[PDB]
Amino acid sequence: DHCPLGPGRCCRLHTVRASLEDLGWADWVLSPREVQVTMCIGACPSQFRAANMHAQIKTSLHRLKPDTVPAPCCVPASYNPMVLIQKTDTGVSLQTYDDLLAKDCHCI
Amino acid sequence: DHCPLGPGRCCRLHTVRASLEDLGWADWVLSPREVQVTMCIGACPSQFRAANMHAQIKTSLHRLKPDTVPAPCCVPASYNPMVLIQKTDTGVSLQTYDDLLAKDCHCI
Repeated sequence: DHCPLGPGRCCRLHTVRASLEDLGWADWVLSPREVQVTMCIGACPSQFRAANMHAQIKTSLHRLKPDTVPAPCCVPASYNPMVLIQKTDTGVSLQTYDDLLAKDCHCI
Repeated sequence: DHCPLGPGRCCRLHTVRASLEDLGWADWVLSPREVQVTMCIGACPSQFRAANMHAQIKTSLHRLKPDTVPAPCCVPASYNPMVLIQKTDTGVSLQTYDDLLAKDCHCI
């Protein structure tokens, strides 16, 4: 919360519409036909949603040695599960996947 | 495991020597005066140490829309504990941090 790069431009949840083809799942997934992928995107400037102590250090070191240490990664803090209906050789399977959709975002 | 961009060029553990000044810790941290900061640096190509399903989705979608969707990012999979001696009013504290020194790295 509060982005020094202007609203929306910092690490936050986005929804990107993807078809089975996009994912490379059209051979094994039957339903759903497309997925609203929740995903963490945006910049990670100083003190923005720092995940932990490591993330603060990363911020300070990147500011100081941009050549050696990269900016912190915008990444999921937690995930939502998803139900996939998949194809088997003789029928169908119903499977829950745990770490598929991003729930929450932080920087590291 | 095997980096498709050649030995050592993918997501792995790097060590960056840093001072308390570098870290912005001169006010509150007393010892040690220098930290061998282990962190996670490098590319995350397709199939390289993908942490979960979400990481695989990011790979797929990144090659379609690299403008819009980021590649998986190199982050700590776990940490090594670090002991810091800190100033308090009144005296000092000796404390262990579990979220400070990266132990190993994966792609998320």
